[PDB]
Amino acid sequence: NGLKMFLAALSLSFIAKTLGAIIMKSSIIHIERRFEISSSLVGFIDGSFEIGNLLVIVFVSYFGSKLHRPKLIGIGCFIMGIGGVLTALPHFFMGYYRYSLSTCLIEIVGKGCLKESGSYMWIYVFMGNMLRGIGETPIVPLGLSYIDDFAKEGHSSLYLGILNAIAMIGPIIGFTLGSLFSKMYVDIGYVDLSTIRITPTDSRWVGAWWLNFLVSGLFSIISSIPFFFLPQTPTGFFQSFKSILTNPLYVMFVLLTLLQVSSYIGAFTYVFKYVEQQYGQPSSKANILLGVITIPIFASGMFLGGYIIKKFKLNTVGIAKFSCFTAVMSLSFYLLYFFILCENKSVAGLTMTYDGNNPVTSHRDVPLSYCNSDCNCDESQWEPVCGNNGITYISPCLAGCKSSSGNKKPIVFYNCSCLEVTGLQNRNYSAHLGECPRDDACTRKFYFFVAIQVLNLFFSALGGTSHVMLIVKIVQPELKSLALGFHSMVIRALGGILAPIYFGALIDTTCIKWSTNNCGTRGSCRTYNSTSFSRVYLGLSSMLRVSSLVLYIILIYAMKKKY
Ligand SMILES: COc1ccc2c(O[C@@H]3C[C@H]4C(=O)N[C@]5(C(=O)NS(=O)(=O)C6CC6)C[C@H]5/C=C\CCCCN(C)C(=O)[C@@H]4C3)cc(-c3nc(C(C)C)cs3)nc2c1C
Ligand SMILES: *[C@@H]1O[C@H](CO)[C@@H](O[C@@H]2O[C@H](CO)[C@@H](O)[C@H](O)[C@H]2NC(C)=O)[C@H](O)[C@H]1NC(C)=O
Ligand SMILES: *[C@@H]1O[C@H](CO)[C@@H](O)[C@H](O)[C@H]1NC(C)=O
Repeated sequence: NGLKMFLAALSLSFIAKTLGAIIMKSSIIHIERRFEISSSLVGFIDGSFEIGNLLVIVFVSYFGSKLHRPKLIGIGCFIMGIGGVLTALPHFFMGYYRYSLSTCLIEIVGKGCLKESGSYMWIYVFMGNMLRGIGETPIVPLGLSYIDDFAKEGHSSLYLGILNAIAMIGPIIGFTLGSLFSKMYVDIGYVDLSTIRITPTDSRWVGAWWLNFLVSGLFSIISSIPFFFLPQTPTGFFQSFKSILTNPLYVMFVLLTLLQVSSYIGAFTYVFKYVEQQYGQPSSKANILLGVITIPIFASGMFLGGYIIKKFKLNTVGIAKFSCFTAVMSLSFYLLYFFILCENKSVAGLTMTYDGNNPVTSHRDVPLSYCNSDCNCDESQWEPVCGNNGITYISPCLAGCKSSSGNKKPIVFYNCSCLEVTGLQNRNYSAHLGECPRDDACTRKFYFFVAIQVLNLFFSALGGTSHVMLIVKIVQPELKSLALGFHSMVIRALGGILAPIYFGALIDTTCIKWSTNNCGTRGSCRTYNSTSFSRVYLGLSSMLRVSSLVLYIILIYAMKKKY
C-alpha cells in the first residue's frame, strides 16, 4: 500500500488531536465547580494547553525533520495520551464531592485561597493539560511534511483533503460522548446514584471530567500504536529559522493568513452571540440543529477543495489564484450580511424611557418614569419579560407589576403599570417571562442569514486546504516542516488567542447593560444594541477580510513575477 498505510495512522491522530481540543472546552465548566478553584485561575488552566503547544512547536518542527518522522509522531501522540490520563487523575485521588424575577415590594474565592496554601489538586490538571500541548507539537508540522515529500505527482493535495474530512468527525464523536458523559455523575460506580440529588440541569452538578479526559487519553494511546511499526520511508536552528523569514512571498503569506484566519476564528467564536442578539433566535434551537447539518458540508468542502486541486493541473501560481477565488467569493458573501439586518431591540429603560413616550439618547442615568417610580426595585437585576404591547422590560419589578399566578410557570402578571399604555384600557397589560419573540417578518430574514452562512462556510471550506498546500511549495524543500510550524505557531498564538480577546474588548463598547458580579464590577453583558453590535462585529470581521483580500492581490503579482 506504500504511503496509504501512513495516512491511516495520521488520520487517526487527527481525530484524536481534535478530540483533545474539543474535550477540554466541553468539560471546562464542570472542573471549576468540582475543584473549588477561583474563576480567574480557570482561564489559566485552559491557557495551560496553549502555552505548552506554543513553546515547543517551533523548536520541535526544525529538529524533528532530521529525525525519523513516523516514530516521532508516535512519541508525541503517546505523550498526549499520558497527558489525558494525567489530566483526570484527581477524580481517582479525591474524596466524594460535597454539595455544600420577583413581584414588586410596594465565598468561592476564599475556598480557593485555602486550597492554594501548601499543595492542592488543581496543579494536576494544569500539568496534564500542558502535556497535551507538548504532545500536539509533532502531529501537524512533522506529519504534514511527510505526506508532501513522498506523495506521487500532484496527489498530495487530495490526501490532505481526505485527512481534514476525517478530522471533522472528531468534534462529532466528541459532542456525543462529551455531552453523554456529562449526563453521568462524576463518581459513577463509586457512589450509589440513587441518592445524588443534583440533576444534570442543576448548577451544583459536577460532570465527569475524569471519564471525559480518560476516553480522549485512551483514544490517543491506542492511536499511537500503528506509528511505531511503520518504516522510515516507503547554530543550525537560528540560521535556518532566519531563512524562513526574509523570503518575500513567505513572510507576507504568514501575515496574510493571520489576518484572514483571525477573522474566521473570531467570527466563529461570537457567531452564536451575534445570532442570538440580532435575530432573537437562540442557539438553543439553532446550534442544536444547524451545528449538525453543517459538519458534513464543511467536511465536504475540505475534500472537494483537495480534489479540485488534484484533478486539474495546478502550479504554485495557479493554486494561489484558486485560493484567492475562494477568498473573493467568501468576502462578497460575507459583505451581504450587512444588508440583511433586523431592527434594534427595544427595551424599556435603556433605548427608551420606561413610560415609552420618547427615546433616551444614553442608557446611563435613565430617569425612571411615573409607572417605574412607584415601585422601588433594584436596577441591576435582569429579567426580560415580554408584554402584550411587545416592548421588552428590564425586569417585572421595574415594570410595576405586583401580581403573580403562582410558581408553577411563568406567571402572566395580573397587571403591569408601564405595560398598560394610554388608549388601550380594555387591552390587558399582562406579560410573559422570557425575551420578546421577534416579529414574523424578521424570522424570515433570519433564514437568509443561515442559508448564506452555510454557503459561505462551504466556500471557505473549499479553500481551507489551500493554505496548508500552498505554504509547502513556496518555501525551499529542506525547511518544509519548520515553515509549517512557524506558521502554525503564528496562527495559534495570535489568531488562536489574541483574536477572541481583542474582539471582546472591541465588542464590549457596543454593549448597553452590565450584569453586576459579586467581586467584579462587570461580569456579563445582558443585551447589546443590535445595530451597534452588528455594525461593529461584522465590520471588524469584514475589515479584516478586505485587508486579507488586498494582500492576495499584492502577493499574486509578486508570486507571478518570481515564477
Ligand atoms: C481546535 O479546536 C477548533 C479550532 C478551530 C475550529 C474552527 O475554525 C476553523 C477550523 C480550524 C481547523 O481546521 N481545525 C482543525 C485542523 O485540522 N486544523 S489544521 O491546521 O490541521 C488544517 C490542515 C489545515 C481540527 C483542528 C486542529 C487544529 C486547529 C488548528 C488551529 C488553526 N486553524 C487552522 C483553525 O482554527 C481552523 C479554522 C471551526 C470549527 C467547527 N465546528 C463546527 C461544529 C462544532 C458546529 C463547525 S466548524 N471547529 C474548530 C475547533 C473545534
Ligand atoms: C388588575 O387589578 C385589579 C385590582 O386588583 C383587578 O380586580 C378588580 O378591580 C376592579 C376595580 O377595583 C373591581 O372589579 C374589583 O375591585 C377587583 N376585583 C375583581 C377581580 O374584579 C383586575 O381584574 C386586574 N386585571 C387583570 C388581572 O388584568
Ligand atoms: C385579559 O383580561 C380580560 C378582561 O379584561 C379577559 O376577558 C381576557 O380573557 C384576558 N386574557 C388573558 C390573555 O388573560
